[PDB]
Amino acid sequence: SNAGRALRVLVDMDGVLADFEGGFLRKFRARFPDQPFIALEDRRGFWVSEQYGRLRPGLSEKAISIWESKNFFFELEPLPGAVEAVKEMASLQNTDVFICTSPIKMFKYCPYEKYAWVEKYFGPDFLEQIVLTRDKTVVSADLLIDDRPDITGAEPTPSWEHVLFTACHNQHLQLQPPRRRLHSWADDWKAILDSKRP
Amino acid sequence: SNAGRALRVLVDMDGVLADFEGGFLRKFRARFPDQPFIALEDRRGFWVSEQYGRLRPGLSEKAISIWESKNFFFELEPLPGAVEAVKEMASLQNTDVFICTSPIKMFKYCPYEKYAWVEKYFGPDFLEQIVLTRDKTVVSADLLIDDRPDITGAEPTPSWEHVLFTACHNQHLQLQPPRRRLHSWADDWKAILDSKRP
Ligand SMILES: O=c1[nH]c(=O)n([C@H]2C[C@H]3O[C@](c4ccccc4)(P(=O)(O)O)OC[C@H]3O2)cc1CSCP(=O)(O)O
Ligand SMILES: O=c1[nH]c(=O)n([C@H]2C[C@H]3O[C@](c4ccccc4)(P(=O)(O)O)OC[C@H]3O2)cc1CSCP(=O)(O)O
Ligand SMILES: [Mg+2]
Ligand SMILES: [Mg+2]
Repeated sequence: SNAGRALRVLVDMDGVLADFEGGFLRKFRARFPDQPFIALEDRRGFWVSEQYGRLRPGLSEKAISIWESKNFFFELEPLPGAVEAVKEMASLQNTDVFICTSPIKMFKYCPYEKYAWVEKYFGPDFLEQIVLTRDKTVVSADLLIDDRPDITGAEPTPSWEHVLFTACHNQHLQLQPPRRRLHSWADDWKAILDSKRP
Repeated sequence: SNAGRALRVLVDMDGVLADFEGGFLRKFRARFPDQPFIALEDRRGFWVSEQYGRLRPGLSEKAISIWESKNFFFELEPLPGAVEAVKEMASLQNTDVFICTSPIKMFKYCPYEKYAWVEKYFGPDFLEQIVLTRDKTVVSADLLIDDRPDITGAEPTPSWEHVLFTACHNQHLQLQPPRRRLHSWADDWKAILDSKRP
């Protein structure tokens, strides 16, 4: 809830609120049943298409066709606990929450579907909290909760502390102290927020 | 062009790059030919529907229906000089340009059409520069060029200097020193940028 200055938290959409990896695998197997695939536990590296490309020639292009398809983003399921956690977080005194998400380059469906997904799970009033950007470094905040290990852009010294949200692709990564993780929404996100408050 | 830290400039879309006011009036007159309208020179106040609502009962709702319609955003014409200026600006050494735009609440068409409009006038590579947000105060930069007089949000002390881009609705407004204007894209935008450089 708005403040003074409230603590400001940026929450990533794909891989944090919306299950991109699981949605991808389900749709990939359904469309391409005779192709090999990567079980979620075996995912390595941020870029799904790069791992698929090494598995068999042509699979990178087939992987791409999944996320470029209509309804891919809209039909993603929420991660367990994500809706409940972010609704609670937004309701806290002196706490402003933004959903900070990078859309894919193919813009026909993705931006629209991300607004529609937020309306669906968080309601109309949460639409005011959406920031779409390919550069999260130019968005100022106290915290950024995001599954991508390397978050870079035009601002060499972002104001936020990046808290790494665990995903299968990043789960084995050793981080440089004092970088830290949110292991899932069942993990103690309120302690992380409280650590940044005056 | 990217840097160190480049000077960072946020450029508004509606009323700065895209002619929202002219597009609105043209489509309003075409759809509602028997209703009274507001000539552009006579526009007062940021909110078009508020002025229309005072003109005749029911006109606020008719005005709204124009911007909620398919192709409203996509078919906006660029302001004179806007495309040329922003292409030149983005090409300058040590200068990063973002298009920082607030979409309307009705999300069916507007976000998509804004990406499509940028692709059309600036090309595919400029899509990486789009930031969609209802709160521009949480976007950090040196400058924000925007026709709205009152730009507020979660951050009480934005990093940018807001340069007021002239529109008929704001042209008579006296600003509190040291606030300043860009009167049109024919005006000396490079001098304003240079004033913020080290
Ligand atoms: O975790 C991911 N895993 C993944 O495999 N992809 C695919 C889709 C498509 O996205 C991009 C992408 C790159 C940067 C930002 C967003 C998407 P594309 O738009 O095609 O360039 O990258 C190649 C592809 O890779 C994309 C993501 C990023 S989701 C956005 P955020 O959570 O970082 O906000
Ligand atoms: O200059 C304007 N003149 C104008 O009459 N309108 C209408 C459309 C619709 O937009 C909103 C609007 C409010 C804030 C931000 C963006 C749009 P709505 O989405 O319906 O709440 O406000 C009421 C309506 O008023 C909207 C604008 C803002 S364009 C966005 P930016 O240039 O500030 O980024
Ligand atoms: Mg992510
Ligand atoms: Mg504007």
